[PDB]
Amino acid sequence: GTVNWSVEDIVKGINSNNLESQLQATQAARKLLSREKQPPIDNIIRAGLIPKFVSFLGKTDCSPIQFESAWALTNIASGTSEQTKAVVDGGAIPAFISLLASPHAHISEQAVWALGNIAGDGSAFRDLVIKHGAIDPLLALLAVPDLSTLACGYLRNLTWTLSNLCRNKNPAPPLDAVEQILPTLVRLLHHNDPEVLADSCWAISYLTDGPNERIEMVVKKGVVPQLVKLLGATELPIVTPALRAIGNIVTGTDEQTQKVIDAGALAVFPSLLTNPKTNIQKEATWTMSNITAGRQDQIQQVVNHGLVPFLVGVLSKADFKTQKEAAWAITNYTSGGTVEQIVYLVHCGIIEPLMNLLSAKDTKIIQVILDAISNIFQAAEKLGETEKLSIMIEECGGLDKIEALQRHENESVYKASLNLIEKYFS
Amino acid sequence: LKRKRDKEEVQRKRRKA
Repeated sequence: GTVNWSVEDIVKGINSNNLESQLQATQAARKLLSREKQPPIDNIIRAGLIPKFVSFLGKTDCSPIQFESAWALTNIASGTSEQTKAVVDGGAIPAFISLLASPHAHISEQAVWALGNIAGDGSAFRDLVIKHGAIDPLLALLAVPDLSTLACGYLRNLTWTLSNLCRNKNPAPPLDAVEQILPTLVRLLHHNDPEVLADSCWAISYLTDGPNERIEMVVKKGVVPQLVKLLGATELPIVTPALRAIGNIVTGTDEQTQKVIDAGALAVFPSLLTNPKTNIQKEATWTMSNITAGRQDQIQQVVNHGLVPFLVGVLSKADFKTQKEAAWAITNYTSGGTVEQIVYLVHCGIIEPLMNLLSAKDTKIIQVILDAISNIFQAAEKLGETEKLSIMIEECGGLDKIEALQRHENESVYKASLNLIEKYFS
Repeated sequence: LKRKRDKEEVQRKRRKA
């Protein structure tokens, strides 16, 4: 019937003066654009069909052609930026926003999806969707006493589209749009559907990826406990955005960071720092490095939760990028920590794996490790045990590594190594 | 010292199958 039409036949049907012929041709276009292999998006664009599809969005008396054209345009807009731009350039944004209020749920849903693809292109189209007024009608679809009364797929698409309105930087979404969206988003973050939770978490991760004022807007809504609960979820697609969001929040102020600690986040990090997914381990170690850059009482809570042995483990064995985050966590710890916290780090076995990382062909980590070594030596100096540390570094083969760093191709690396071997190993 | 930062294989945009 409408399966596997040629673009030429689609054009012929859409150019008829016959709404039903246009309907079958639009469905045939939709099916072409919905096939799994290589949808002919560019051929459909070059055929000049986008303006007609956009006009079909307005045919209230033929809801089927509204649906079919919304779907066709959704999938054109799923393509490259040039292809999305063709849909926008055809006037699709206001037509899709008007379909959000359609009495037909499948049509409103298709318009939700289309606007998500447009917004997902990047900041400009995101902001253009916002300027055309998409937020009010989108949130009105979710203004129900219980989200569970909405169709699962409808709710997931609404959540994914809202997430794209939260996504991307340079610029971040308009502050007023974020504030308008957040109460609904927090409600989605408590919904029981794993895909809704994942995309809600992603939205929160995007909103917290920025200056402390953006972080504060989110934290003020009280989402941190729910993020920490989701941080302990079994579904990796939920842990990943929940961890990203928690990680973003701890890049903010000590108060914002303390909110994460008080919600119980640190109790989940034994699992996160040993998580078999490398990206989780990395992001968790990155989050830890930003926590160990906090207050001494925050470092202390890291100690109290038993996480220093987990940092020693990551430093001892992990993907190199995770190990680099762990090196940063140690340098931050030793720069801000008390002497008692720093010695505790040594008793946990940090020296050997830290020295072993000096044999890496990466200059940044080398400088980070040398800074940590210096901080630990300064702590030992304050205790008079400087020599004992020197021995330990020598026994593990570290002295040789620092001596070799003298002959490195970086000034700070050479100068740092020379200063250590002169101040402590002479 | 804080350091800041449905067809499948899809996150930014979604093609409806």
